Amino acid sequence: PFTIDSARGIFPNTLAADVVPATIARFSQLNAEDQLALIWFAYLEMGKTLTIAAPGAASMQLAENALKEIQAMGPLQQTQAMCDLANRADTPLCRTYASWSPNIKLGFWYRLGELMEQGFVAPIPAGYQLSANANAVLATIQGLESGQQITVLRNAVVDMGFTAGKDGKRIAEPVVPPQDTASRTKVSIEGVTNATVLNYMDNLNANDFDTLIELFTSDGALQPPFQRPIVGKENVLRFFREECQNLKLIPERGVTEPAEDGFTQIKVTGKVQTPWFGGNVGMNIAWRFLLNPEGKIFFVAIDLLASPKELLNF
Ligand SMILES: CC1=C(/C=C/C(C)=C/C=C/C(C)=C/C=C/C=C(C)/C=C/C=C(C)/C=C/C2=C(C)C(=O)CCC2(C)C)C(C)(C)CCC1=O
Ligand SMILES: [Cl-]
Repeated sequence: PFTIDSARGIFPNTLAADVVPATIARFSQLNAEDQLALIWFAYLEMGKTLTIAAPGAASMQLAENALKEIQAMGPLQQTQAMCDLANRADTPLCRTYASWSPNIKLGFWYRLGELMEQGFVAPIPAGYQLSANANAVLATIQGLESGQQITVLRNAVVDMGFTAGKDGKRIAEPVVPPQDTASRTKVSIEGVTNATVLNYMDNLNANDFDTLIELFTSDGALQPPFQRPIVGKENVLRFFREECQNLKLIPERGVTEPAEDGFTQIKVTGKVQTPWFGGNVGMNIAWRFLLNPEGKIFFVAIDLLASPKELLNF
């Protein structure tokens, strides 16, 4: 209950899917062309059983100029531009890309994948063979659960580009209006009646970020899977608005324990759906909350779990 960074250690039995950042680190070592080929390969194979939702209209508008610029290039330049993004080279295109929210980056690559499939953007060279390190990276990816697979792909996408500066422009999709109160569903969690946890889940499912933020302490933090804590209400609200629209949280069961100094620690396990895949991918998730004596959230971590065997009382 003292520091955010120490609270990271609550529920240390929870086995997170650290194969995800492991695999991203291996991927990040590869030659840029192999990075692009490997994701092409993974995207094509995954597409046989899983369809990516179309990017939103607003997103596509925001990425349109950059997409047009690539589409107007000769094939060798197209391939160079894509390599620049993978290498995190400092170029205008890479700086534009870095300014984008994850969804806009994903929609940019969704479009390029379609154009590559159609032959209008320089495809991976015909009969391309991956490097020794890259073939093994792809094999690991293809052995993972779908929820882990899509997280590897998102993390690879988000990592591309070049950030120069701390307070650079941030572009994101417009904020959706919260769901009308009448049509809202309420979660049920075995074992857990805690109103802060239930209101967390229900407000996020309603895209009601202004209500959700009011659950947190001023200094409180939210730790997304495999990322550092996001600290304080302004930064956490920013993250909700830019990155947390249209999720579906399906918490199943939890456990509630005392912590030092009148705090309460609560662990919930369940599933989450991203609007990119809807009901076709259910990620196995734990939430770990540390609530102060008044019930506000000092810390919440969201973990992608190593296997369904990590869900409580499988
Ligand atoms: C790149 C590339 C390509 C294309 C690639 C493409 C098109 C790839 C597309 C990949 C896509 C669309 C991946 C989407 C992933 C979404 C995830 C993991 C969301 C998780 C959300 C979670 C867990 C949120 C949970 C949450 C909960 C519960 C909270 O309680 C609090 C909020 C929080 C957010 C933490 C080509 C094919 C063109 C080849 C070349 C190439 O490189
Ligand atoms: Cl998402």
